[PDB]
Amino acid sequence: MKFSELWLREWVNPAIDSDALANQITMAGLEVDGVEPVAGSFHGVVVGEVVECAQHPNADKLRVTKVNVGGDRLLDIVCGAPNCRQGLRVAVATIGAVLPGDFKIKAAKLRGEPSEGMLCSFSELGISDDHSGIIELPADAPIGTDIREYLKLDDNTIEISVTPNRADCLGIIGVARDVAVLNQLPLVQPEIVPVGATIDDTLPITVEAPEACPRYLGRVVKGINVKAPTPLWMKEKLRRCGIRSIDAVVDVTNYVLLELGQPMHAFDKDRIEGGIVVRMAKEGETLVLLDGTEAKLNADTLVIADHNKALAMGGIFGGEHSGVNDETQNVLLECAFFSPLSITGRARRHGLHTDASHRYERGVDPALQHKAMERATRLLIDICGGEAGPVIDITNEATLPKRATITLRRSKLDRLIGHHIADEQVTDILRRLGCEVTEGKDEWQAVAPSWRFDMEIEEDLVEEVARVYGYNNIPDEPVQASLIMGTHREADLSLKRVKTLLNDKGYQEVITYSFVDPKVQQMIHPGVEALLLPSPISVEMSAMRLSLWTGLLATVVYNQNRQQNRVRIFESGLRFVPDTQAPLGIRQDLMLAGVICGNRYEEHWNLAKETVDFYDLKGDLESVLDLTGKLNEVEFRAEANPALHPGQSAAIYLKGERIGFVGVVHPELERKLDLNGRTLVFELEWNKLADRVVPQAREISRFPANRRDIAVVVAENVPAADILSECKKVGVNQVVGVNLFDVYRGKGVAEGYKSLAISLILQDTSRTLEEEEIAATVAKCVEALKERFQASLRD
Amino acid sequence: PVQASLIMGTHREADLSLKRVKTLLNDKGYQEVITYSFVDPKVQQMIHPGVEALLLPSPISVEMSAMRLSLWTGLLATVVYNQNRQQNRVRIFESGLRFVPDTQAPLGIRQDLMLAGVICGNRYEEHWNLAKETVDFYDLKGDLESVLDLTGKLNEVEF
Amino acid sequence: SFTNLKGTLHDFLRNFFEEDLQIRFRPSYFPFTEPSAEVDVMGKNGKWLEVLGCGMVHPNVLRNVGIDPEVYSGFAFGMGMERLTMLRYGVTDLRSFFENDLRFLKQFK
Amino acid sequence: RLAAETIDVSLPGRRIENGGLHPVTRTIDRIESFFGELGFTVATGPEIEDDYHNFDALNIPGHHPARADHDTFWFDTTRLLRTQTSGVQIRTMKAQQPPIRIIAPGRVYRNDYDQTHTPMFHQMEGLIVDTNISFTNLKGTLHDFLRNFFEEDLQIRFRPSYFPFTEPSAEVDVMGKNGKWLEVLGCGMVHPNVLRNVGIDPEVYSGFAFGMGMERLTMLRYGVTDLRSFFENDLRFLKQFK
Amino acid sequence: TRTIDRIESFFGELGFTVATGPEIEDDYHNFDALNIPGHHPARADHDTFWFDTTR
Ligand SMILES: Nc1ncnc2c1ncn2[C@@H]1O[C@H](COP(=O)(O)O)[C@@H](O)[C@H]1O
Ligand SMILES: N[C@@H](Cc1ccccc1)C(=O)O
Ligand SMILES: N[C@@H](Cc1ccccc1)C(=O)O
Repeated sequence: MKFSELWLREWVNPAIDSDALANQITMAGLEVDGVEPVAGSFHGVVVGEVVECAQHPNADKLRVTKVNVGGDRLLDIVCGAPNCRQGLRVAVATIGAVLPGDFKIKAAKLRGEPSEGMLCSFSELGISDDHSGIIELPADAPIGTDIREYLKLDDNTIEISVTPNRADCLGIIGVARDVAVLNQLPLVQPEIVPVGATIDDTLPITVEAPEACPRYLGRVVKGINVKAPTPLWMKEKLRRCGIRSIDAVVDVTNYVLLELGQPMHAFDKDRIEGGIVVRMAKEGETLVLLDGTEAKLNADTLVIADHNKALAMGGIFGGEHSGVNDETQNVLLECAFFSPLSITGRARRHGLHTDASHRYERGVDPALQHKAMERATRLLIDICGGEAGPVIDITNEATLPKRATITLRRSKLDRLIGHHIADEQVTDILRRLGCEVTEGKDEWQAVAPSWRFDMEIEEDLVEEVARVYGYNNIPDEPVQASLIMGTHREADLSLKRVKTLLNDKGYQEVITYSFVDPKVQQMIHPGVEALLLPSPISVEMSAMRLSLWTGLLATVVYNQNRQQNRVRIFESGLRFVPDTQAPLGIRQDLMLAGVICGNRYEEHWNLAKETVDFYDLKGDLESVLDLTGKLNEVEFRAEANPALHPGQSAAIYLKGERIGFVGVVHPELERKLDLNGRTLVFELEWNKLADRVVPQAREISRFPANRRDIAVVVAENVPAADILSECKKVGVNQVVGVNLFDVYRGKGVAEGYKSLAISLILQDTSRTLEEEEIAATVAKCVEALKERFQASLRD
Repeated sequence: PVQASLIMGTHREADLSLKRVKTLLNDKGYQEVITYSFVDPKVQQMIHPGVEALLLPSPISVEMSAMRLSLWTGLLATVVYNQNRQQNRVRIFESGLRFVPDTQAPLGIRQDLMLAGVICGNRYEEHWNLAKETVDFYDLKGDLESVLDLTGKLNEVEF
Repeated sequence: SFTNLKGTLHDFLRNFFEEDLQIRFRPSYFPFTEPSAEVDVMGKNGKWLEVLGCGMVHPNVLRNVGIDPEVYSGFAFGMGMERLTMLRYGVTDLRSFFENDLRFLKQFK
Repeated sequence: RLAAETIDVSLPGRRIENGGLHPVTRTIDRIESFFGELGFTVATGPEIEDDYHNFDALNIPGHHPARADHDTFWFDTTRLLRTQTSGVQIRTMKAQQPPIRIIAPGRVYRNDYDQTHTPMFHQMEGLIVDTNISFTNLKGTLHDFLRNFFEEDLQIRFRPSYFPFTEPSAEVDVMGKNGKWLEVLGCGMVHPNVLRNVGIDPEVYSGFAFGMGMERLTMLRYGVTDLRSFFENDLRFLKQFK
Repeated sequence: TRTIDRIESFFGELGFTVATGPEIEDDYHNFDALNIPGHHPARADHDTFWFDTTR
């Protein structure tokens, strides 16, 4: 939580910087993440009494007034924040002081009325949010000293985050004690004197389920003035720990809270029936809470109840009934301990997170109740009226949390830290933390204090020795280990390598949310059932992706809007595709994805300003996939994939099996909110192409080779990949090179047909090839070409 | 195996990888060669007329008797090697050190690491869509810009 | 040991930034480690940012998975990549790593 | 339009052919990775060397058959052309006191040109020195390296050998159908002479060092018949190592 | 990504190998076995996306 330096220094005061303290607590493992003065800065503001508050008026809502400090000659000031009463001891800025929002106290009449010199209010002094206005001190102030000195204003609230373990740092005491332990110092505790009852024997209080509330303290305190005005010092410790001073009773329970870690709560005896029963709630039993609304309570939820209705959730919250109201006369003080595993779930189940829930869920000291009861009794009758009553202590020997004996080996310690902390300095650090320790040759016996909920095993005990000795001064040594290599495989291909190649073909790497607009990715994949995220940061980010195609087209439009489309992005990461045959319900496959669109190159003097088409992507991935992997085996069969143009779109193969898709997105989907101009897109199943051919040197041949062009006529319904891939098979030993160098159609080629000029290069390792031998082996191809397909003349 | 400390080595992000530049070079369709560091002076002298070199007494051969002043003599010997064979269009690069006689160097030579390349023949070789144009200076210029520290700087480059 | 952890980490921070402090070898809590700690850099734009957690492995965990706490120890860390990054190159709003503006990205060429 | 504007998706896309590295570069890379993860820092030396660093500091010294045995190219009494990347072994050790740990790829030069010899070629020195390092580690680390290198296809041996700057020395010879046995790397423990003249106390530190022929590693692995093909740079040849 | 590679680089040198996990994971692995388990601030505190009662 938040605490006030000077209240801690009250409990323990090191001789060290304000700044040094903060640094020192943060190395204790609870990170200070805020430090604020409590007020703005100023001088020349002083306590003084108004001895006479003349009328006025002659200006209506204003009182002219003789005020008095110490350095005499009575000071004449004007005021009109309308609670400007006769004898008030008050905070006043004198003729020359300077207030925050740096403005200058001068001397001028106000309405012809006396001149100078403003009486102050909390707001005008940097401690924010107004009461009525005009600060009203508790009488008997130093009738002339600085309000900075009187109101202990050279003080910081200091805000910390406290890790769920070590729940002993949520009152001021625990924190004080931890800081004390650091500076070797002792912890100065306020004198908390038991009150001694003075009224009735009172109140039937049965615990129905003790294991969830071992210890319950109750104390009836009869006839107390509810609208008593919480005295400034308590308004000011409470406010400097981030608590709006609400009330009177409610404030004291808050004060004890912040002071001791203990969560008190008060009731209205005259609304509680036949005693209190501290019990588990019947399943669905409703309870209207301190804020309008009821709650359906599941049968594992402890409630502070009465003899025929429920009053308040167990160490969580209240009742739009059973609390302190306008005619409350008498109260019962709850100060209990609760088993944290009987608090854990519940508050958030209903969406509550109160001070009490919070301390109670990670563990309030089960040796604290009595002491907190006595501070909260003395503090109520001092501030409000009323008198005492017997502390009704209904405890439970057994289910009362049981501290455990830890044994801690000099070895284990040395073997886990790797640095020797002298025997003599570990015993102390342990005892000073709170333990009862018996040193015992190579080991220690430690008994865990009652207030520490995170000391259970040996290792928990070494956190502590390290913690306090100082991480700062545990030395760095590098780990000593064997140098074994681990198993490499030349045949596998790094994605790093592909990312580079990809981005040397001009491609920005991108990272996309793995969950996306479900609405949006239906237009991409038509109602293909997507794994459903019930309760996400957003409706538009609630589907686990099945492509990156969604993440990517989302990412073009993003920049498209920033005026500038010409985007070439790729991404790696997984798709999540529902499968009842997966481990769990989703196929989690690594993927490669990208999209290109707009001008092949940007504005250039000597490069054509053509936009980008299919073969620009095909070449880009023909680069990757391949001559990096293996190639010559892969193939681009044409295929419909709902969300890309059928005529201009292909499935990528690789000996037999789909490894991916590439296409220009389908039209209406481009128009589907998605933006300007034709866009190309591809995805590859990574793991299938994460592996390349390790080479083996193959002879060379010092004979010259021979080129032989062929003009292959063929129906428009025949791939051109296939014709080629068909020549280097009828290939053998050997036509070494096949190459498509032209595609011609129209005049002098049968309509609906098309010619592919093809050039086969023939080479041999044994002999320099014979004029006839050549024509022969082309003829073998040309003939196999009209095996399949047809053949083969002109263009 | 050896028992040792696992200490880190002292990396610096601001330094560029040769291995990275070769990838950029391969991605642009240059093939790596390694040529012999001692070239023929009768030819080096042709490419570097006058500026002359750390000759080598009792060499392996007279063709291989001069330490290279640059990567070009070995580079152009490779493109003729292949062009004789009878594969025209060659585009290669090599990293290695050259050896210029400098009196104020350790021993008499200044071994500097260079990066060097030739391209020639057509731009995009023999293709059904692409323009069968022969390579030109702006191709190399561009290749060099991408090598050029568009992998570091770039931008204080001047030609 | 721990010294191992503190050591390994220094080294890695001494390398990941090229000596731009401040740092914090500071204590923490993770139910899978004990003792555990956190680093937290500052490099201005204001307050300290957590950038990794770490600990010697909690003996529960080890046994939980078939490793004897009485014979092996270990350490583990969990680094936050983007806040590492954010710090390193001086990005402000970290949220702008997944908005993916081309202008933002380009300077990271 | 969606029919009428179909295209043949098997036509070859546009791109320039990819460009692999040269096979020895490819070998160098693999090895540097192998050793990268054992924490061996990469270190260079000039390729023009002197009578101190090639030879005399490595405990040759002068009247040793070695000088002649490495068919040395000299420029005069003093300047020579590296014979081994064993120079950096001396050069490194003189700049830093141990707990060293380094490779050292470079191109050394000899005087032979044959099916398995060239007037140039490349080597990888490794050095490691610290109060700790032994023969078993030399064997341990090299076995382990060969395993990854070949992946275990090839028939190796690990014999005694002789190097004036180690002792014990060792060679590994690998057989690859020919041939047959090829000298692949050579190694040992750093001769105490060589530790002394370089400023490290032999009584405190020990070290192992090694030097493997890259083109030989490269031949065997991808079975290149002829080591001399590595520098003729036929594009046909190079391109099969893309 | 630069930062990951960079880290892998630093860490590869010390020996560390690179493993991975599935991203959609279960109770057992994200928490339970990691010593959490079910009733421990962690769960809700970690600000967690659940698919159902263990996925
Ligand atoms: N061309 C070469 N390639 C690799 N190593 C060579 C070459 N020429 C000589 N050597 C060296 O020859 C030494 C012993 O091998 P050998 O020629 O089989 O007696 C090793 O140091 C090799 O590095
Ligand atoms: N998820 C942990 C990462 C961690 C791993 C190992 C030890 C400590 C922390 C975190 O939030 O920081
Ligand atoms: N060929 C290397 C062999 C070697 C290097 C380093 C150590 C041991 C042996 C040399 O003669 O230098």
